[PDB]
Amino acid sequence: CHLSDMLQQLHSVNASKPSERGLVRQEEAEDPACIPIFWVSKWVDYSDKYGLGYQLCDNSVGVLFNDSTRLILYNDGDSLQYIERDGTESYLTVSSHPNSLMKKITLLKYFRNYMSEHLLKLPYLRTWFRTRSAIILHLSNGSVQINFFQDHTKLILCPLMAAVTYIDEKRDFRTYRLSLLEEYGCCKELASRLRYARTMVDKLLSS
Repeated sequence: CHLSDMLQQLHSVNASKPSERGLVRQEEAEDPACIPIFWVSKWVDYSDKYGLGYQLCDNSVGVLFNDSTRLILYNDGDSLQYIERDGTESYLTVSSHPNSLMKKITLLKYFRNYMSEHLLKLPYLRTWFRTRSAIILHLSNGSVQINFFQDHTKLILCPLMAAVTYIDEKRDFRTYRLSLLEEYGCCKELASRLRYARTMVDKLLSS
């Protein structure tokens, strides 16, 4: 996928100014085929010398550690992917009891347990950061997801299908083709989030 493609998809929709229209026909911009399969349903920020733990919507879990390593637990509850700092991927099982990785497995079980019990609502978490408005979550498959704190509104940007999922204040899950947003327009809310999203993708590109 790519952030560059995303930035342009957002510039292009934001340039269309989709909320400044007589008739907005947002429903007409929905495309069931862009409905994403993966997104982050849960996250825990323990970036104080542990890291960021998360759960995808298929109940897999992952954590991006502070040492820039990542450990991914598939939803079978056993299959691990471990990604070294340098990008090198190995596959193991929790049950195999790999001693070099027990501390991180334990942190992952901590995150997983915490998330099952205390939060509601394979690509891994490439980068994230926070901004007082949102957490921004960039998956390895190119998706970026911005969760807004005040609202609990969420955007799942999917650059392979030039698409966006927006989760309303009402928990409505609606998927749009960005170019269809250009044609048909959308509400001030979505438009304003896509504006924010674009600045967020600059920040992801910047690093």
